[PDB]
Amino acid sequence: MRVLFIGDVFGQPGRRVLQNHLPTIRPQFDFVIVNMENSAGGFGMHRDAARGALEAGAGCLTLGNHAWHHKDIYPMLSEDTYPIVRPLNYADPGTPGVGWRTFDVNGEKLTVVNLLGRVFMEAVDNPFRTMDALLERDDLGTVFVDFHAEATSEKEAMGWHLAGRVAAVIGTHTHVPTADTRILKGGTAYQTDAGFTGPHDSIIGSAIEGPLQRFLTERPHRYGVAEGRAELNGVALHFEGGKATAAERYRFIED
Amino acid sequence: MRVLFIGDVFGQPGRRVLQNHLPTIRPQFDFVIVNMENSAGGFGMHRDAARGALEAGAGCLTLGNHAWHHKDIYPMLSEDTYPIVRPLNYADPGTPGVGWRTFDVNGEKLTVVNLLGRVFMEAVDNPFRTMDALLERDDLGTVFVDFHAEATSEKEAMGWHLAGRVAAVIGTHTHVPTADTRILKGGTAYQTDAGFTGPHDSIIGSAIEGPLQRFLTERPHRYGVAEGRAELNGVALHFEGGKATAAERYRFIED
Repeated sequence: MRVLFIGDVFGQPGRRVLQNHLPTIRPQFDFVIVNMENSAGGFGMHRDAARGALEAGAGCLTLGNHAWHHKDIYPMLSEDTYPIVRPLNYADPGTPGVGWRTFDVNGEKLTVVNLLGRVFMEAVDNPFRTMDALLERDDLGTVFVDFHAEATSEKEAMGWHLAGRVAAVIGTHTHVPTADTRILKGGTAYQTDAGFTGPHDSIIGSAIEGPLQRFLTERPHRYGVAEGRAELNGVALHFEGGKATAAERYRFIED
Repeated sequence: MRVLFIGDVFGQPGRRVLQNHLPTIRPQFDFVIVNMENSAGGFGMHRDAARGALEAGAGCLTLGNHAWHHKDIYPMLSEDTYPIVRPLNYADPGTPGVGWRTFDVNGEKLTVVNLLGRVFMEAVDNPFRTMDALLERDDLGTVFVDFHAEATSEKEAMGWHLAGRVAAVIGTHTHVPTADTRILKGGTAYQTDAGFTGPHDSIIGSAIEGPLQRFLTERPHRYGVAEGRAELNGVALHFEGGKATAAERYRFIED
């Protein structure tokens, strides 16, 4: 019924706000989905990351681009206990973990699936056709899709391609929340990017000095996660009978 | 002191909302900057498009990526009468038009500059250093930068790179407005993407079927400008002493 989707947790600052704030608004929701693809120092997710998240009220953990950058993801996916969803369109049959999980919110079924875009990114399986295939299952219920992609064109198409057959399509990866939050004809909440959960004053999550120096000198520079004030971006959703009846952004910036 | 920036005008739907709606809000501003890179059927700017926009109340026409897709842009730039500003970082010394224009607003000078990003785009001159060079002049007054780019990393960086020495840095080209509207320390308004002015129900401005079929079949499809309701996005700003003291998004969706 009432679910909150939280964007890309980026390193400690991201983990910090997430673990301090989420619990302050967790009661107002029935389920909470969190994208943790940058949890571990900006790349991948580590064991502490996942623990901290779940302890905070996170019901589902989605990944994406950097799903495999930290060595902890394999044992976690292997010992299948944490509610983790990684990109579904990874075609290799032997890919660890699963591309979708269905949960029991309140006697109702909620399926959270994770998808990867391809434009301006590495090539994986066709996300559009992958979805047509997952949608031919029966046990799904209210379906939530986290489309991790760069290109706005590719994100908007997934929204129209899925409108009417999914409850929501929220994009992630670019780190800046978009103001196009809407409900597409058919009852499908849509927003090109939820925005991320990390350092408020930064360059896509990195310390400002590094990237600025790369852009200027065109030579490599070492860079780490930005320090200081952190922000948390997400989307508050309201579903009924497998569709979205209300969708609005949620944003908190720590003092 | 009061200026409005309107995002990428896209085709007839875009020109329709621009021309019908601008004149009713125009009174609230001293100057209005409009990006017309997609005026001509989604690609470039033709003479009518430019005439309509100016008649509507626009004082400056910025372009970008597709600044040259319509032949009309060469004679228009050659006769140097319409207030047009094309990307500054085109290194060829013979490239038509200019990379900036300073206008007399209310006893003060307002300089509008158009810049092109390079990530996930065609290589042109370095925008960061191209700005360092422009910024060495002393007759610019209040400077406004329209950074036409794809990558959120390159946009956030240009914002940190110009904070404190430009009144505003508003990005364009991605068509979806961002919700990060902020005034960076040093008095610099910033927004990763103004959003565009064109068809509300589409894929980046194109009709939904064409691009969708491309995405699904991976085979080329003929696609054109979408029809139906048009949306108009912009940023209303308040400049004072070369600095931004107020910035808020402007959005309108026709019924």
